[PDB]
Amino acid sequence: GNTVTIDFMSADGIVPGRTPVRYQGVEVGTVQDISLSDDLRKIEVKVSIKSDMKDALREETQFWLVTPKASLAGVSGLDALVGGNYIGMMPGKGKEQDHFVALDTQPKYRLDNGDLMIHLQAPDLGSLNSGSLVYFRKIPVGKVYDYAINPNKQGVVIDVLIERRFTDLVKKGSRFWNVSGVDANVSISGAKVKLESLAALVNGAIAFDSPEESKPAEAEDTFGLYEDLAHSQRGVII
Amino acid sequence: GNTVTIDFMSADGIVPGRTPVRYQGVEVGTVQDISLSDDLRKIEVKVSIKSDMKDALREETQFWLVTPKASLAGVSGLDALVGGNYIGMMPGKGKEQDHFVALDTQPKYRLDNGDLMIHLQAPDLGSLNSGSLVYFRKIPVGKVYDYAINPNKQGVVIDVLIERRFTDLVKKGSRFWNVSGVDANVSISGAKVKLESLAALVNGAIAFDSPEESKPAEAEDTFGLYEDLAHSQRGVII
Repeated sequence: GNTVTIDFMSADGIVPGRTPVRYQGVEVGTVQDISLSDDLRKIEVKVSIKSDMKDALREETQFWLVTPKASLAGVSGLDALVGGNYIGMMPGKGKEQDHFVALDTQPKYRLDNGDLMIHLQAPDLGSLNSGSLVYFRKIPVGKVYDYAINPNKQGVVIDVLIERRFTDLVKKGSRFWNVSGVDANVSISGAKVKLESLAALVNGAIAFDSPEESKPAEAEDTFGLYEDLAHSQRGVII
Repeated sequence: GNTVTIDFMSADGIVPGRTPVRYQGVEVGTVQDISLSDDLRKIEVKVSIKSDMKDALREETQFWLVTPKASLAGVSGLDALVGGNYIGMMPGKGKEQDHFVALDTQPKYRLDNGDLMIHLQAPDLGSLNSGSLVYFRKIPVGKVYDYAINPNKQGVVIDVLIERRFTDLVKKGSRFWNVSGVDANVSISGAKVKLESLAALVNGAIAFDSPEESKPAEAEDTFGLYEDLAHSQRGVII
């Protein structure tokens, strides 16, 4: 039980009843009070944090509000059936600190649990949301972690998170393609519309290939994200 | 704990149990009583507001009822799963005041959080609701704040709210277009119906472009809202 003041932009989904401070999915703190400061729409939020984290609480502790994913219940308007909000934290070396400014978005993935963190470069985001799923042989072996525009305004950098035991799958010569939405073709002498993937419709997905003989890729290696399976066919440009 | 009387038109969704006064998303007050005044269907609502806001409570304090967004659950009829109502406030210089007349709609966005507040001119509203989403490279970088008919009866002015870090994207030579609803084409020698955007179907959306070399637009600069991506193609009129 302590008093930690964090300044937010907008007070949406933050209740003094149940709004936890989930450090790595662990309920550490609990929001106690929400007060307002009139300058620049400043929102002073008082939070009671446990004792061992309070000794770990230092100046380079990044707070950010966490909002639920873009879901079918979020677009339908069922605000009582989606869930609730929380805030996340990442402490650093810093100094002793009580007054904190919250961050606008999620920080970069820094911890090393064995998982692989590679970047994909697409001309636009497509149907991919944060939390969309990554397939190999239609088996979920990871998920899209974040997305951000590169300093040139042309592209979008989408960085994914392959699971630890599946890092062997990713090679230097892998090609990643986009499988999201439904494509229905009306063809001559029969129009075969087959529905293969149901989870990719609502949220979006990325599949990938693993070549035979190549070194396993690592350490934020970039990849082009092709828009379709037919665009990711190997071959020789003529 | 105080007594503040506000006059409303219709008493829908206002319960003495839980109806807060959300100033900038902060639960400041709580509705205590709903009584009726017979002239012109006047509804006197007694509200208990906290002490510091009561010292901030002055004559130029605009009150308005807040109703949930036009959603799929709002059109389906699930009145128990959408949510609840509240009222919002904006205090001004004014004078000491107890008796307030509520406002019919949301006031104009006056505060400066760094966000950008620009106007769009469309011949009709289209599928856009208040709270529909604004995309750049299919990344949500803002939302539609309000919509209102301009003094000439021809057009609708839709003013949107670009986020603070994405203000660099908007230029003077930007073109905004409408991506809302589904368009399904049946074409010769194959009919490729591809479903790209799921969130735009229920609520509506506006995408935009950023040109290469132009000054960044600011300070409520107007823009034409094209109805489709093909209508917002650059080129030379012949």
